[PDB]
Amino acid sequence: LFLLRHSSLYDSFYYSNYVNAKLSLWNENGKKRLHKMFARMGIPLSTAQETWLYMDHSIKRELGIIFDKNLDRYGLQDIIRDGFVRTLGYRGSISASEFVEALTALLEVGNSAQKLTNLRKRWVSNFWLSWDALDDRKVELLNRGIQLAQDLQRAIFNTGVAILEKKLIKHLRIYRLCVLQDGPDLDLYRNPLTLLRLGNWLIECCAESEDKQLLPMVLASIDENTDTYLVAGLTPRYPRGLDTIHTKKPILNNFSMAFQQITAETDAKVRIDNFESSIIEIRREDLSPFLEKLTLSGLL
Amino acid sequence: MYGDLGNKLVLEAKRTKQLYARSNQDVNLPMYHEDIIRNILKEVSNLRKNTEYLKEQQQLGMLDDKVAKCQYFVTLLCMERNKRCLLAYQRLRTDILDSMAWNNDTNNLSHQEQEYLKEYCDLITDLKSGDLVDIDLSGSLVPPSDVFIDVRVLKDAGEIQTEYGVFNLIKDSQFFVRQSDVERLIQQGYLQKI
Amino acid sequence: MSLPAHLQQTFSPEEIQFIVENEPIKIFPRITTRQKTRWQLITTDDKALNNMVAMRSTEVVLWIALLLKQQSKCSIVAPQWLTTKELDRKIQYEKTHPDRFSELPWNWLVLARILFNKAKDDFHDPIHELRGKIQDLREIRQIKVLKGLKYLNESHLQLDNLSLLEINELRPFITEIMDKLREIHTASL
Amino acid sequence: IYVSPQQDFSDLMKSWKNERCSPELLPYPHQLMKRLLNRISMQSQLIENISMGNESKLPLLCMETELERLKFVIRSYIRCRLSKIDKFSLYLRQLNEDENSLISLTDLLSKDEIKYHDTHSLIWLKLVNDSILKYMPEELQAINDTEGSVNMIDEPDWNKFVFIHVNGPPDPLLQENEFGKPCYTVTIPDLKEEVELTIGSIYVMRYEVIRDLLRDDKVALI
Amino acid sequence: GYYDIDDVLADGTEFPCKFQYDIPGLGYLENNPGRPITKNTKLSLPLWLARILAIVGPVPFVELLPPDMFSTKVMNAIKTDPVALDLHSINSHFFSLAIKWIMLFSEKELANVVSELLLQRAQELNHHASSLSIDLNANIATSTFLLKLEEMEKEIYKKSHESYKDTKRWMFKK
Amino acid sequence: DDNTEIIKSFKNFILEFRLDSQFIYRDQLRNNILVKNYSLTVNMEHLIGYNEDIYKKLSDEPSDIIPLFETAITQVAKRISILSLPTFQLILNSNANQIPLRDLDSEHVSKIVRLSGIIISTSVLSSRATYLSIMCRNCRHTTSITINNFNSVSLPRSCLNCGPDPYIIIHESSKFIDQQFLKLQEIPELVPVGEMPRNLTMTCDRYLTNKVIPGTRVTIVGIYSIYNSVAIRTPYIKILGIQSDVTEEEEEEFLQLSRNPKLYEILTNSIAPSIFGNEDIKKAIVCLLMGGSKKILPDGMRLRGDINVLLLGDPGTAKSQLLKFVEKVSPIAVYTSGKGSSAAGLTASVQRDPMTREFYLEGGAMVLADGGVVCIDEFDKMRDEDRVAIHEAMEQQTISIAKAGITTVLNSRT
Ligand SMILES: Nc1ncnc2c1ncn2[C@@H]1O[C@H](COP(=O)(O)OP(=O)(O)OP(=O)(O)O)[C@@H](O)[C@H]1O
Ligand SMILES: [Mg+2]
Ligand SMILES: [Zn+2]
Repeated sequence: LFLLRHSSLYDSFYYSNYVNAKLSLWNENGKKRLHKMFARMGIPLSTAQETWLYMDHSIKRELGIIFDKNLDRYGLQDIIRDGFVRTLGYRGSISASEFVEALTALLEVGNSAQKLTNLRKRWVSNFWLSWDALDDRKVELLNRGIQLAQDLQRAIFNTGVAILEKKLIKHLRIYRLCVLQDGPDLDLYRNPLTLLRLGNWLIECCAESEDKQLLPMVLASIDENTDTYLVAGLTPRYPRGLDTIHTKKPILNNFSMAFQQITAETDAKVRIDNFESSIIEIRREDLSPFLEKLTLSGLL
Repeated sequence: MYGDLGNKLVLEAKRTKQLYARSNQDVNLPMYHEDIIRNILKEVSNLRKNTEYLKEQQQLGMLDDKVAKCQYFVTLLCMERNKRCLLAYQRLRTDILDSMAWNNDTNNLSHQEQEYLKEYCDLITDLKSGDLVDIDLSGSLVPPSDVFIDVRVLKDAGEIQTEYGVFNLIKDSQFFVRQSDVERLIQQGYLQKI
Repeated sequence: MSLPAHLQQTFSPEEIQFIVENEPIKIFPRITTRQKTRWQLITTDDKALNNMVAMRSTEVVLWIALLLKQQSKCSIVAPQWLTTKELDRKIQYEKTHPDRFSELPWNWLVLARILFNKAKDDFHDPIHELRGKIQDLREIRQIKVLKGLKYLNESHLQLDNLSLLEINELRPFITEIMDKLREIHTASL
Repeated sequence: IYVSPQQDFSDLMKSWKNERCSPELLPYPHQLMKRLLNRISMQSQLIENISMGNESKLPLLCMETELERLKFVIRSYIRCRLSKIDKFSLYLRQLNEDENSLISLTDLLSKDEIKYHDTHSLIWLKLVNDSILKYMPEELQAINDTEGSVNMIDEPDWNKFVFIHVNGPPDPLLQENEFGKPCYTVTIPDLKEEVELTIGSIYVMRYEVIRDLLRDDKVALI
Repeated sequence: GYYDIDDVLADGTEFPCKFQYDIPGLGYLENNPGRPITKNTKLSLPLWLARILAIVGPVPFVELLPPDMFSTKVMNAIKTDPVALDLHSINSHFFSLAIKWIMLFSEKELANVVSELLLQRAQELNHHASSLSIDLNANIATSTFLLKLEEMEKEIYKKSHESYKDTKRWMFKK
Repeated sequence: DDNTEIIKSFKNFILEFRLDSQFIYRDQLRNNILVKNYSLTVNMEHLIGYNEDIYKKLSDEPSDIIPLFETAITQVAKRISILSLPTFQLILNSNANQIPLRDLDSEHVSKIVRLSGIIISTSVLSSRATYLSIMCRNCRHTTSITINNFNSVSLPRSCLNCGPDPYIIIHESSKFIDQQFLKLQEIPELVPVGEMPRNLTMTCDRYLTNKVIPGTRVTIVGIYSIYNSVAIRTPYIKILGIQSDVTEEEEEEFLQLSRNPKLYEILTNSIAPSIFGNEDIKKAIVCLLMGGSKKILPDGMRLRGDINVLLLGDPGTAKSQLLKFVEKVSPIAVYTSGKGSSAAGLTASVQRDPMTREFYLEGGAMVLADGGVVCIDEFDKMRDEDRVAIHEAMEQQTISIAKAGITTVLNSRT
């Protein structure tokens, strides 16, 4: 769940990759199913939306039993897991996943060639902003990171809802394409980490579950301020929490070699400089030709 | 009467002192108040003219001893008050200038004050070059502490070659160095103790 | 001027810490300096440092003890006064007499903070108990100081066994008020 | 009288504290500062020699930290002395010129301090003459007048209050009091009062009454 | 001292005076040039002139009438309740002027009142200076009393507050 | 038994809590005691962190638990301040989910809730009782009863012969505390379409009085209780904490802003950024916003310092938009339509208090605009009598309506 100990239970079940993938909350029927689940579990709706700290302590104590009793029915039996929790005296607890999410949020949204340099240097500064937060004397940075993580998750959820509702994910025998060209949150999708967050969100929902074949997904986002696409080549994933022989074998990501070959053949000023080869930057006028070349490559 | 301009100048000096006290190093002296000083000096010249007239009248004319004494004493007292006010203003400005010189635009300084600043910097260089050469007099009065600290650069710069070594001050790059080596760089504002 | 404004006619807490660290303390060395290079400090004795054996208690300056603890090469010996039992005894002594001050060491506030920060696992008593007892002692001392400030005059004042930090706290106010009263009295004569 | 380096450092600390808390400019301990500067120079040379050549890392670190601490103490003492000279500039000149008083700047300051005093006095006199004094009549151009409405020479405050700790001898002035304890006796002339200072205690006394004791080192300012 | 802004300003206040001589040419002192000053005439003069005129004369040139800030009303107000009295309105340099007055006239009755007032006000001054703030999440009386502080009291309060704040910051620094 | 245990728990919480190195609440209590401020502000987050059972008990039955918290605070204060004081007051800060004002219902009776709204009216300080001395009419038996504001007291009916209600209060040996009544209106945004704003009465005591004025957005933490006025009860709120949306750093920022060499031009630009042209009107409105320095003469003739402006042009000129922006920008402003209101709306009108039936004076727009700016629109449609009333009001800035049973006057510096 997403920031269970720093938000409301309803929000924890709402802004979650696995929960949404299992229940497909992006449509109204998913929200109705979630409401029915909460009603069956016995937790009221007003109580479920109260912050974790101020929520009634009885339900907080009995939560594990409630989850065990009433989650098999809705298929969310893989939600339960064992994780590390670190708490300092008289201060609220925090789990490893929440700490990592806060650190990533601080890295992402915390705070011609000139714009590129400014963006990269802002990311470098955010690196140090995150570095300090990793200490026990800088709890304020941790709280700010948690708030920023909440905001980023809300924005990514909204964008994913829009994409899924409008059915922008075209399907091809080899790969799947999702190109963004408008929206209110397109500014955020310039940091590779945020774009990868959106990619993971989309991969979990209907690309790894819902009886769908596993194909690499190419996700791109425009930025009119520089006229280029932050194309990212993501790898598929097997259903979460399903141990099997095929699950043991890692799913290799073949985007790097095909990307390099296509860049070598053509000339579109592709910026292959990120350490992760999955991400490049292609000019606006040369996106569709590059996609056609990738389709013809047959190397994915 | 005669001390109004002096009192106004003293009020301005008080305001300057309060401003200097409020901040630490951003303090910049206000524009050297020249008009009021010139008015006060015109007042002093007028008082000198009156004194000369009184002397002439006493030597040539009718002027009883008591009246002459009263007038002379009053004039002398006004001149003394003006002298005190101007001297206090100048002394305060000199104190601020000395503070600035020891710690380390000029349009706010009278040419005499600019010469004063130059000479005082020369003097500071003079004392430090004598027998007190082992101790850097123009140092930091914060007592020593943990020998090794982490300093983060706050301003992009080149491979500045200081006496202690070559530090590539790439913006947003942390160092782990002895506090002594990066004391002056911290003072100049390139680094941050965090 | 040559000296800042706040450093005139008084001290700063950093300088008080500097003064406090110039005192000796006992430590448990973890290495064997004694022979079967070597220290030649000039301000402090260097014989003790050159002759130290592991686990055998020795005396060195507090500043050097902290430097050794930074590398984890010694274990500081908490003074006898810091222990809990002594703190309860001193609290009872303070409570019994509402006029006189206890007889704690002059450096009982700086040393407490330095040891609580740098050496948090060398004590033989719980840390929170020590912090609470020190807070109670400080509060009672503050009450007594407040009560005693009503007897300022133009002749003199006596504050037996008052720590250096509290004297530094009160130096400006007491000195200035007494100076003004003395000036008024002198003018009266 | 040389005893040991640690004794010299203790004397340096005592002088620094006295100067910081004192209301007047105390005499300069020439020999102590000469010895300390020579020792600092020789120790720095020895440190350089040792560093020219991981068990020895910590000894050298302690060397450097100790040198930094000693340098800080000396620098603070010198700066305090310079500021005190700055404030009481005209008074020092009057004292030096005055033949009756046995005090002499050569017996109260070092060579660097006397150079600073002379140069600062000259510069300030030039500035005031250029700005203000040259326009005044012959009766009001003296920068040091002692017959006007307000004295132009600011003298040290002879009754400033200071915190004193009665250390005692390292003495006819010592008379054991009624409560089984040795104690000094002082007299306040303005109030016609007699005060008794018992060893191992902290007082808030006037400077003039205890100045002789401070000179003799019986008591030390906090 | 000579170079002290607060000392210079205090001497600039206006004290009542009564000329008991008949001097000509001193017209500008009263309100107009070129008019002889009659005798037994009251006028307001700055202290730096009134003091010298009173001291220097057999018969002083001026006779300082009882000021308005040392009247029986102010003495009774000071004796009644020192803390709530607003000294700032009475005079921004009350203590310096008071000390100068006692020195000039060596009156042993005002000294006791001034000393008691200063002590009582200093009690509350220290009470307010030692009360700092805490940012637990991460003054009205203080402001009300702070506005009633003389210049000397304001300086003492600022110094004491700075000392207390520095000590607290050092003590609770992480 | 249980009460003593709860008191000890609260005492231990206060005396033991510490985040990094500083005892927050101990030092806060000491500082508050030093300046004669008898109160303690506690963040509920810290209380939950220290021990969840204490917060559980506090939230369960606040009316019963809070007084014990005050007793513990008073005991700790006496321990900390007096070497071996009135009952202190507890102020609470919380970050729980806000409950809309319109959604309050019987489910939240006698529970701590957090809401928000806009204050529309405030009363004058009352005098509640905290320690009453009582003497019997017949046998003259002296007794004392202590009272706490929270309800889940009345004079004894049986003497401790003497008939019913035999006790009378000795007012020369009793103690009282301040009380105030406020009215809270739901935020305009949350009002559903076609419905009307609902109001809620609130009560505050001791150091929470005189903390707000009408027209200020506030956030309230308090107890939703009911007081008897078929078998219905009137809801109301007992305030425990006020946090209204209303130093040196801002002084430095403002001083730096004033140092800009084109301050006049930027200020004239900020005046109505959305309206083109009319630069002279923009500068005049800036001058009106800043105003003129006050003048007072010892004789009695004090000149006016405020500035008034007249905009007289044909329709479609954005005069109303300028007036709206002036109203919004100024810290204190009243936007009034001349025809919409009347003589009562502006200046002042003499009315009668219904509850007490006494003639009183109620101020108009100008009175409510004292110390600010009043933007009157459609000067033409306003009636001539109201125009002459405004003439007098601006002439003297003191609406002189002192007759008809009363002789009170009000200031209208606007
Ligand atoms: N320069 C301008 N920029 C923008 N709007 C303007 C401008 N000049 C006039 N307006 C118009 O002003 C309108 C709002 O002001 P309005 O016309 O009601 O003022 P008014 O002339 O006092 O009205 P009326 O005279 O009809 O009572 C807007 O609809 C608008 O577009
Ligand atoms: Mg209109
Ligand atoms: Zn009865």
